[PDB]
Amino acid sequence: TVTFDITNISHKAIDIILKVVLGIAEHEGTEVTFHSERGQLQIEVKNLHEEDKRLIEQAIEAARLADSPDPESVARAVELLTKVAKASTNTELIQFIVKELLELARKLTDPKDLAKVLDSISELLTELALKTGDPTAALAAMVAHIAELVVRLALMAERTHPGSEIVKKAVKLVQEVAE
Amino acid sequence: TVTFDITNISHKAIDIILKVVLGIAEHEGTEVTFHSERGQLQIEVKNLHEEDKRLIEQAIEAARLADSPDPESVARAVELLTKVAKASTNTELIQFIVKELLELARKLTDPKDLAKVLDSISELLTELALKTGDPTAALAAMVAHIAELVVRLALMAERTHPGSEIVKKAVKLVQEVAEEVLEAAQLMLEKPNSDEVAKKLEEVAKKAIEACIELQQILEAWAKERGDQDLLREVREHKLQILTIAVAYKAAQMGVTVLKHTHGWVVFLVILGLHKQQAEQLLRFVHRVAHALGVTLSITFSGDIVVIAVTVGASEEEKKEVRKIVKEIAKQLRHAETEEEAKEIVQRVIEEWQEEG
Repeated sequence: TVTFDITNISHKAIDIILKVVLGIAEHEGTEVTFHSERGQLQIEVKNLHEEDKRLIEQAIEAARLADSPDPESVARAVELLTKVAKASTNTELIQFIVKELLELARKLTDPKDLAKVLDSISELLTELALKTGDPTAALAAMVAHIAELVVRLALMAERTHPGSEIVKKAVKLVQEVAE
Repeated sequence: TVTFDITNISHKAIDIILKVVLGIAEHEGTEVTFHSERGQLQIEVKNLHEEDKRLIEQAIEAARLADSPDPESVARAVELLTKVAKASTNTELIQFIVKELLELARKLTDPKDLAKVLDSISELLTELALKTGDPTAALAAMVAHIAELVVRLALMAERTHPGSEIVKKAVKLVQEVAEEVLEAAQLMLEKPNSDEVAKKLEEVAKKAIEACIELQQILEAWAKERGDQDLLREVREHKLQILTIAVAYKAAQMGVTVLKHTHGWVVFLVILGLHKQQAEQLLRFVHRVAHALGVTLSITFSGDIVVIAVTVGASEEEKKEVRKIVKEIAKQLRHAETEEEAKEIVQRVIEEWQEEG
């Protein structure tokens, strides 16, 4: 029987975890159980797939990495949380992870952070676009390409700038484009 | 024949009197006839039952009450007007009675007697729902009962202080709930079974639940200085009841079938007929309430069924032994075909609880 011993989990993280595990439970939830004590959390599942077990493990870590003020923790969150979106089959769960990522992206700071942020967004737009089929799909593919050059440019800016202030106008424009 | 007056009663009260007197005739037509002049009134009818008279006579008492500002008189008046609203099928006088109910509450309020006002509202909600088939409006009696329990908390607060801003917080929060549900009653009578009512019934409840969390935590913050184990038991047993009533209410709004049992140390909550969106709501809501209350929760999901159990104030050994039995309970329901079988299985877990607990 699979189980996930958990520590220091937050409200958003419970929300995510409980959402994604119920997201698994409507596919193969033959029997599942979850618990809360000290307001913290526990779970058991009857032997789902290793990649789903890792999806839960990842979602736990990524969700808590989003509560930290540290730009590297935010970066790890912004990538790993997009990997949660990469694993989803439910469009509402994509919206849910998207708005979490949108709030988290609104925290972005400086070029090294920004590159991975917009890169993560660009993957997510791609993963939305490539299967959409409905009339916005063709637009969305090119939109993902349109985000891509901005990443390449933010990276070249990051590589080149000696820390002079002029980068601030650029990252603000990129932040607006990103959000 | 019966003849009536209220000796020079103020003209405003006659607005009630005239409506209720006209309210007697509606089914019978040409054989029923009545008269008035100058605040004196008469009905020429032999066939009418005593209770048909008691609509007018209790309204006469309700008019006598209405001409004085007093919480006891308000409680009686709302009660008597509720007896009128229970006893008679004309909705128009109920609509006006809800306006008077609002007027009385907005002209005066003190918490102790709001219990009967909220009880009266609860019966009105129950009656209106029973007269319209709306399950939310019937279930809203649970929230009205939380509010009545919260008035028991406001009365219980006299154990703590000779009146204080805690009671001020309490009456304001209860007052909001009163005006909100009273407007929900007004809305239901103008737009019965509408989406606007349904969304008002989604909207209101949270403040009651939160206020009950807040006021129980304030009584707990007094109880920890008293140190009396029977009062700490009152904290445990009210806490779990408030959890129970709230989660019963919220779940039942979704149209699922829910079953509730309680044993002072533990609660068993069983749900049948679920859909994914309801599960994702319910399990999250249960956590959102439980975390605010500071209570232990355990849940299982499988198929059309969700099974739930709780523990307030638990020892590390107590929660563990509970976890054994409630995991047994978490197995017991799994194969149930219908809610009568869920009854039979849950009776077998209650009899198993009579073997050990």
